[PDB]
Parts: sequence; structure tokens; C-alpha cells
Amino acid sequence: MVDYSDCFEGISGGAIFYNTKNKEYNIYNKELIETRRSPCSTFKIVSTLIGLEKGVINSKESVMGYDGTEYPNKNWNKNLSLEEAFKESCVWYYKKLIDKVDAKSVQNILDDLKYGNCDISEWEGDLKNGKGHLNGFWLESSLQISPKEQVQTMAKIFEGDTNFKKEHINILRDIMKIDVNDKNINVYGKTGTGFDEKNKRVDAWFVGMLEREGDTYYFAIKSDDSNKEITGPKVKEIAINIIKKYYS
Repeated sequence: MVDYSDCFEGISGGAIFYNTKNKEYNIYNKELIETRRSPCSTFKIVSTLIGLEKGVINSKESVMGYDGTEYPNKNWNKNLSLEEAFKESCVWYYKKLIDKVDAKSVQNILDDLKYGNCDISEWEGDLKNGKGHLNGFWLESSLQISPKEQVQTMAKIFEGDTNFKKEHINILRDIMKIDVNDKNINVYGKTGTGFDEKNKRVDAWFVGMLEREGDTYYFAIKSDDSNKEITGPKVKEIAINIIKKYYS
């Protein structure tokens, strides 16, 4: 067990890095990285592949059709492409995408990926939050997955152990790429932000992978802090600081 607490700056959380070559996990806060939580927008990693496999989308330019709804997040107020929807965490784009897939197809895909509890029973999500259509089973709802399960899923996807086509995995890798001011390492990932109203804790995520030299690490950084200021973007900052101090 490793310690990356310095990079969390007192924020409650954990981190897990997996290297498929030596099959070793670098774990900070074992109990937390084994705890299932809503994946929130990190689910876009899998929903992108589901959309591509089912032909709902076909490329980084794919559009879903914008109905003109004025959303609080002005970055969502246009007919944005798959690459834009992924980077802006556009819930309306991905909810419209998943609504075109049969629940049986989603269930079989998650069960085959061993995606946590694979529970999509609350398809429409937690309507009690008053957000109407800006909800889904992956947003503080029935679907739950641990940080360790996220890393295991990432590894199966990118090491080619799933049924997904390599051309679709390559589209996902492209839209997941992030800039860390260092061409010596390649970082890919997706943020997730939610608040667990029942337990009064955030679900703040940064899930992805690091490619350096001849090594690849699949990682999941997670916060369960009480402070609602702790969002996916904040956990992304912590993840980049962990990568800079312990993986560079």
C-alpha cells in the first residue's frame, strides 16, 4: 500500500494505479478504492463504446440533434460533436444516445465488462433531484462501481480483452486525451461529479490511463469528501499532481 495523501491536500479520497505487465496495483486507501459508488460522468467511457457498437454514433464528429433547450451549462447549448460532448460532460447528448439502445443490450454489455453492480434498474435516474431529463442510471442512481473495478474495466477495454471493435476503442482513446504540459507522458481520462444526498458526500472522479516509456498504468482517483467544492475537475488536478510526483 502506497501513500499519495500529500497530493490530496487533506481532501478525503483514494487512488489506484494498475500495471498490466507485472499485474501489480499501487493502492492509496484500500477500503475506499474497494467501495462501490455512482460512476457519474466517468460512465461516458463505456456509454461512448455502447453508442459506437450500436451505430447510434460513428465518429468523433457524430451529433445527436439539439432541440434548442437552454441548459445552465452554456457549453451544452448547441448540436455538439461526440468529442465536445465527452469533454464538456454533456449529459443530454449521452442520455439521448443511451435511450436509443435496448436495456437488454446495455445489461449484457455491462455484465460482460463486470461493470460493478451492473444495475440499470433506475434507467431515468434520480428524478427526486428535480433535474427532470438531466438524469440517468449512471448519475447518483442505481449503477455503482468501485475505483478498483473502474481500473479493471479500463484495462480490459484498452488491452483488447472485450467484444468492442478496436476502431471504436481508438475513437474513445482520442477524445479521452488530456494536455498535462509534458510530451514525454500521455494521459487520458474522464471526470465525474455527483453528490450522494443519502450519505452527504461527493462522488468526485478522474478515471483513465497513463502511457510513459514502455509502461501503461490504468488509474482511478476518487474523493468522498464532505465539501461540495470537491468536483471531478478538482480530482483531475490531484490525479495530475500524483502522476507528476510518483509516475514521472
